[PDB]
Amino acid sequence: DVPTPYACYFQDSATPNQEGILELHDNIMFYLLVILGLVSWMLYTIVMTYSKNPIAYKYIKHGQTIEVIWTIFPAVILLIIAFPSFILLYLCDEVISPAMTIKAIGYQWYWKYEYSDFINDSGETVEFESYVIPDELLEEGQLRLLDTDTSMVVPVDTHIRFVVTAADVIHDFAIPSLGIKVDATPGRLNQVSALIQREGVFYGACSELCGTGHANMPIKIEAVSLPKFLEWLNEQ
Amino acid sequence: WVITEGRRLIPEIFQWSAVLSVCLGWPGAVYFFSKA
Amino acid sequence: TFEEFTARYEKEFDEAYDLFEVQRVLNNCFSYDLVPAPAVIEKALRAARRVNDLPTAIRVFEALKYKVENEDQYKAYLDELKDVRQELGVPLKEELFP
Amino acid sequence: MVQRWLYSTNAKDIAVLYFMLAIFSGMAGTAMSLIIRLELAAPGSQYLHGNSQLFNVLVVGHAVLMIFFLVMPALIGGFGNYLLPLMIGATDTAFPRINNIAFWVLPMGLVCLVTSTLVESGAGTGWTVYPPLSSIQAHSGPSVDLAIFALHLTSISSLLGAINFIVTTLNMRTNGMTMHKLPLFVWSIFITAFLLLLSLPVLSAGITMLLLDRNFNTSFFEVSGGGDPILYEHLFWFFGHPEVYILIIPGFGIISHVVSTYSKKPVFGEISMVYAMASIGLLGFLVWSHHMYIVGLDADTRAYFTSATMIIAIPTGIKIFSWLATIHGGSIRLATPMLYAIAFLFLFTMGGLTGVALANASLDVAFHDTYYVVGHFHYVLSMGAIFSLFAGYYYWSPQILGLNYNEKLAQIQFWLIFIGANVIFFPMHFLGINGMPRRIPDYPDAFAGWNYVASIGSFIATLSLFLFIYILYDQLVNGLNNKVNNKSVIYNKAPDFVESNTIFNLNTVKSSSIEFLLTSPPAVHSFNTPAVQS
Amino acid sequence: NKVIQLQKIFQSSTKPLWWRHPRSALYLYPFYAIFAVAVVTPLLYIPNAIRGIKA
Amino acid sequence: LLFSVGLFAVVRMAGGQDAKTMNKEWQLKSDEYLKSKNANPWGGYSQVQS
Amino acid sequence: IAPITGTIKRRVIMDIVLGFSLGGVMASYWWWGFHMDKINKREKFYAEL
Amino acid sequence: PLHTVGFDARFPQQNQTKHCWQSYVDYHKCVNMKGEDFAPCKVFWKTYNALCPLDWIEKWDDQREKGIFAGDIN
Amino acid sequence: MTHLERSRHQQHPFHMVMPSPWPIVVSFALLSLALSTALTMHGYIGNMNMVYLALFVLLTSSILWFRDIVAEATYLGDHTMAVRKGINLGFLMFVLSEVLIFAGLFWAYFHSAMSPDVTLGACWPPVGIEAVQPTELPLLNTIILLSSGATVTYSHHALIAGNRNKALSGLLITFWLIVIFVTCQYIEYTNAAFTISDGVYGSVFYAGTGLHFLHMVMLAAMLGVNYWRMRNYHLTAGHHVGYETTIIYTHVLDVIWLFLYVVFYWWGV
Ligand code: HEA
Ligand code: HEA
Ligand code: CUA
Ligand SMILES: [Ca+2]
Ligand SMILES: [Cu+2]
Ligand SMILES: [Mg+2]
Repeated sequence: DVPTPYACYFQDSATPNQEGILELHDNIMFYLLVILGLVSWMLYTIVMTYSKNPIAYKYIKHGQTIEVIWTIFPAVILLIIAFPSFILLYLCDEVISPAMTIKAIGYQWYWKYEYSDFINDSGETVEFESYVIPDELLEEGQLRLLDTDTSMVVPVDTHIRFVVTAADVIHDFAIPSLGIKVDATPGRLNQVSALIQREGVFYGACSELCGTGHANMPIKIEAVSLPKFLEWLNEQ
Repeated sequence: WVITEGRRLIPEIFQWSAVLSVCLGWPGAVYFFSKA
Repeated sequence: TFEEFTARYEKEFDEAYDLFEVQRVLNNCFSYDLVPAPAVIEKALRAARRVNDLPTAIRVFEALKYKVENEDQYKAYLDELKDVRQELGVPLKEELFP
Repeated sequence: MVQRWLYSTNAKDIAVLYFMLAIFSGMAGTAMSLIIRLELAAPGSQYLHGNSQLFNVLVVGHAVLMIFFLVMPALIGGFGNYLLPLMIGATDTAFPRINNIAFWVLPMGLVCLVTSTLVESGAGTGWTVYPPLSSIQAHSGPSVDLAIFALHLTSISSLLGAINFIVTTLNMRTNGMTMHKLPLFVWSIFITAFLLLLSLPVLSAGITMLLLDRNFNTSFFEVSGGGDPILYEHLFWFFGHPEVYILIIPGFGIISHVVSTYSKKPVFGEISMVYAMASIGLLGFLVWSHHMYIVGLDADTRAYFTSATMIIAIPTGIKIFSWLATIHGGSIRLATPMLYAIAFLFLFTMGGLTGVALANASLDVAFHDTYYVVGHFHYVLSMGAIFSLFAGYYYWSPQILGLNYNEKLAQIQFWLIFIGANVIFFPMHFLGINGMPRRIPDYPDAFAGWNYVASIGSFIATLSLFLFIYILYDQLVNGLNNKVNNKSVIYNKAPDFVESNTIFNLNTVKSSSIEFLLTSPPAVHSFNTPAVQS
Repeated sequence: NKVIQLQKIFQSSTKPLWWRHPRSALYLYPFYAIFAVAVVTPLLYIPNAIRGIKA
Repeated sequence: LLFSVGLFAVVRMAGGQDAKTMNKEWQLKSDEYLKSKNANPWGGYSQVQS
Repeated sequence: IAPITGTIKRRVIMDIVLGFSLGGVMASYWWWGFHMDKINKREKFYAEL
Repeated sequence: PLHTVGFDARFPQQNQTKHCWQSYVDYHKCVNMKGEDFAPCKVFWKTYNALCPLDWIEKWDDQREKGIFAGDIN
Repeated sequence: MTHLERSRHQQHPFHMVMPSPWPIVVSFALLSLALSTALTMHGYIGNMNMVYLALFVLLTSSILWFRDIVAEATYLGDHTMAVRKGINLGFLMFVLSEVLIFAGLFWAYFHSAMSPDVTLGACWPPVGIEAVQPTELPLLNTIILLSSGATVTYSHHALIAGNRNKALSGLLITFWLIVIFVTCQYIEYTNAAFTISDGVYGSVFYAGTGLHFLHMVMLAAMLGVNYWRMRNYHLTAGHHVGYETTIIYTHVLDVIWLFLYVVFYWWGV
């Protein structure tokens, strides 16, 4: 969804893969705080206690037993932290049975979306460009640098497949709430698959640097129910 | 060793919780004072 | 071991031919993690008298006071060392008021 | 005289020249950051009228001036040239005449960079000069051609300097200095030189490929012709990830030397320290494509690069703990270098935890090309490498120059830069987790909150830099009077508990390196009769 | 060959190493003339390129 | 800190005008669009920072 | 006379023990105070769904 | 009533440039070279009309016509 | 040796070089080459007469740098045993960097060869390119380069043995056997069907062999200055560092050619 002023956390999830992104960050952050709590505590204690310590024990160098532990102490927390990372990685590529595919090709300084599926009664691909709304025509009540004139519509409870590329230079499709990010190279076709589970509008942006119109490239996306998607694709 | 360590250890944990709350919790002051 | 430690600094202090060596050995004896035994300290006092330096003998107990880590153990070292300290003439820091 | 500075062969004069070029480029590159912060202070184009160019150009200039013209000539060319011969015991470097060309090709690069900025186009491509945007169709001027030529000049300078340091360390040591018994700073310089030697040629090959493709019509990365713009990413980052370790390994030696002088106790487990330092350099060559997670690699190679990058934390952590174990028992002297080292220990560990958080390929799809990564690498660069540079200056300057620097006026600078940089770079992680992208001049309104706070903090750091410049002026002028009055601290090691004040004055420096035993300033011909060890 | 009599000349000369050989004047003087043209001519075209006039 | 903050405000005077969307009535109107679309179920969509 | 030894050893142990314990609460408050709160409010909206 | 191309062995990964290209080559070799049956050729036709950018098709249509198509349709 | 005499000499084995103007003259010649080349590429000058001038000054200044090195090693004699080890070690670290430049060129070849691009044919080499035939003419260059390593070897050992007619003859054959490689490579370049502009295949092909071609011309120059120094009694029987680094350079440059003969010629057709 939209970013919030003075906000410090993830945008509300709308996909199961974003929950795993949210869930994995906390499990690593569960362990990042122990180390943060350990090094910082030993820092404060040593500074306060031994700054006031005249005598220095200048013969403590070997430490046979301690060195063995904190050499292997990180090696175990790395093991626990690395399990949920691997299952998440290999369940994100489940493209076994999708239902409809969307291509997202960006001309420099904008995006062109075209639906290669032929479910529509026209039998033709539906393509339309998406430009930012300039400040001269910014209608009263719209979001600045975030709202476009034409958007893209995706059904809910549907396994969607995205295939992205580029024409002039590299530009990357990105929507923070959904957890999708693909480079979109000018000669390749990289793909992802995400499942959306609640209606609403998500805004994203263009990430890779692509010239002088980099800032003027939003990606407006909203999810509607399965019927309303059908009375939208036919009319387009 | 319980008697000696108590006089020095436990007060520091309270001082500990203060400084770390300042270095990490400072942006909470700006948001509350006048997120406006 | 502790007994090996005590018996080897008991020999180091007996061989200290100047005021640089006495202040070098005592900086080594109090640099170890263990608090030295009262037998060790007595030999250190004799060394200071041998090189004729009053202020290093005063700093012996000052080093011990921060080293002994106990308010009764400092009194424990105090009692056994009353005879040698009074015979030598070393004043404590608190008594001296410097 | 012209002969002394234009025909230099003495290594110390070349070190002074390297230092002098670093400060000028440092001030030049830190004003572009000020303009960037002023432009990002509020939504809408406030100061730069509407030019999206001259914003990317300023960012490129800032990054290049900070990396290739401040840290490289100061840590490697400034400290490495002045201190490695003295601690090893060599009178000068092995190849004294190419040591001068290793420096004099740097000012030519500045001319090439400035004239690149002044041509009507400019180079708005980022410091990672990716082919399709910096090709001839999108950047049609001679600007990026001149920018590329500067990179070649810096690369040749670094390569010829690196060859000098390997031969100097290997066969110009004194009568007792076995390769096993070295100071840790020399070890850091040695490993850094070996990384540079093996990493620079690939960057040169890729950059020359880009040049030939723009002007000589070679389908090296042109899509129409079978070229691949992703091959450039491999070629560039193979020099890129190892690079983030050339800028921190000499920063490790400085911290290792600082924390064992103002804490009067030697380093805990030195051989493990050199083992860990070498392992970071060796294993950083096996992790380069974590900068290319979302480019569309295979699933199995992403798992490999995720597993190999986390191993970096095993030796790195060893260095963090062994620094906390050499200060546990000793007596601590809270001076300015010690305050910089203590701040480094905390801020670099805060940066490294975020780094390990970024190392997972499955999570990086939410944290890549956002201000999260900017906040990450500004902890290890602006608080990890800059702080050790300040600590090294305050550590060695009175010995090198012979002029003290008014302690109480330097601790003010330390506190100002501390609480100024923390204000700039801590809120960034909040902007990054909401999805604020990189390399944009103007942002949606909802991001205006922490950006204002970060912009306020830039002025504090700029004021601290101005105060540092005044400290330099007050050190060079009437600096001989600073050690007569009570403005500065003279001795970096106080006497021991049972050491009298009249015995400390016959053994003033109890150091483990030859650097602090030399006269201040050191003589032109330091070592006539070689020094003997062990 | 001539190395022995060239050794006696290069040593005990009290001159810069590039001026010691008696035949050095033939290389150095024409070099500085061409060198000056090489490092000054490209600097004249800089303001012309900044304005954008192509010759 | 006083001089830095004081000098920060002086240079801010020699700058351009604010965006027309920071009126607190634009920001209040931004919420009706978000609230009708159910922008954020857990957390908010206040968009108010005037 | 009691042979006072190993004052550093246990002082080292308690320092490391406290660091994990103090870091334990910091870690535990994140999981069961903040993160667990987020999950419940997340599930409620899905529960009504 | 929604459906799309299924998961394909040999092309199981993110990069899908060859998967688009092979369907175009297969389709023309399905028709010009032994096009005895119309039905099986449509599997490719619905597969490159999907998953492939539009402008690539017109570029490959001009290169085929002119005789400079890299793929061997015959 | 008297204590007074020993103090009239260096106490260390390392060589202290007088201040010299060439490190900065070459630096200024590199800016003129960098600044003139950037202009002629887009106009702003009109003809390529300033690029030639910059190259001439760059080469001539480098000659005067090497002119000083031979003077302080043959007439002043500042290359002690310790100094000679550093020069050999420095050259060995310089050829490793040279190899890794080629390693970046093999990586560029394997990237487009193992999985050929779709804008090319489905094959490799691309459709419609007549690649160089490995058996007709390049095989002549392979036998020539191997024979160069065999005739520079006994020229090196004959110099150690003490006879100058076999040492001088080995280099003369070595030089002319390298020039034949350059002229034969020149013939193939001007008779090839494809150009540097022929897609990606011509770029990687002419960058690997072209970089080697430019390295062979610098090898002949290095061989030429060893024939002048040997004929005029510069190289001695036990001290020749300018010749040892030449033998390592020609042996390393034969291994690189064999690698370029297996993957660019055999494996690439
Ligand atoms: C000096 C510079 C420097 C240093 C030292 C590092 C160190 C590390 N960096 Fe990186 N990095 C950069 C400079 C640096 N980096 C720059 C400039 C970029 C962006 C370039 C660009 O894209 O423009 C970048 C980007 C970057 C990326 C790519 C992000 C992206 O583009 O999406 C990744 C990916 O993993 C990464 C990871 C790491 C890791 C794991 C370390 C490790 O070395 C850190 C290890 C540290 C610790 C482990 C903490 C200390 C250890 C302990 C406290 C012990 C206990 C630890 C455990 C129990 C685990 N950083
Ligand atoms: C050494 C490297 C270095 C240093 C020191 C800095 C210092 C600063 N940088 Fe950063 N920065 C980069 C390397 C560095 N930077 C890189 C690589 C990028 C990526 C560019 C790209 O995206 O292409 C970047 C991008 C970057 C961005 C993001 C731009 C974008 O993505 O669009 C911003 C935003 O505010 C920023 C601001 C600052 C500020 C305010 C400071 C300073 O104000 C912080 C405080 C530090 C100082 C004031 C310096 C003090 C020291 C000296 C001046 C030297 C003299 C001292 C001694 C010799 C001891 N710079
Ligand atoms: Cu398009 Cu960035
Ligand atoms: Ca602005
Ligand atoms: Cu990296
Ligand atoms: Mg990217």
